[PDB]
Amino acid sequence: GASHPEIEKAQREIIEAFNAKPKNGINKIKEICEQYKISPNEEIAEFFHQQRKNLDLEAVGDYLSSPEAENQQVLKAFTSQMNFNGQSFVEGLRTFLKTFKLPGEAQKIDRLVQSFSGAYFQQNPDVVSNADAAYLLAFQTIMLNTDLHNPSIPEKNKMTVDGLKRNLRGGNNGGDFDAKFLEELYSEIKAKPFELNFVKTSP
Repeated sequence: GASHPEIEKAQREIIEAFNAKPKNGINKIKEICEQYKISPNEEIAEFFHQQRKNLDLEAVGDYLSSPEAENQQVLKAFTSQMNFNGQSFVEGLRTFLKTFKLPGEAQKIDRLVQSFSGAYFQQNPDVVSNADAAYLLAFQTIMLNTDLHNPSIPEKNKMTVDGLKRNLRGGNNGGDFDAKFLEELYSEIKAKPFELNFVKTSP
């Protein structure tokens, strides 16, 4: 996990530029990558991971959740660089979400979750059948995170493990998810809510 030596040498300029105007900092990375013949997508993704403590996290989240082709490719590279193997599905989703200063936009959050589901699958082809299955599990888990912990909701109205299994029926590429796996998932989210940090009034 390291940036190209030239990016590393120009990090200060890239950081100041990114923080004042994201696209400018990105173009600086792209210009150096062109010069040294390297893939900018992975380079930009690596920079986000490496210089996280120095960047405008809201700007990063916004850039990574954007629909543009370049942005989408950076996100793919960014998420694939994370480790989802040897860490439960719930732990993985928790970590992924905690990485961002989430944008207050459903479409943007959805693109991030989609990126996670894709990466989770590639790293755990034995746990879920495909990306779509991982996405359904993520969606369900997120809905669980909110509903199971809402104080104004009578306990008896909350989804039970039994309910979860019925709701995920045939959601693993036509097949089902192992019952014990779902019981484990339910216990994790129920015992430990997700840590979600969303941006303010203007995302």
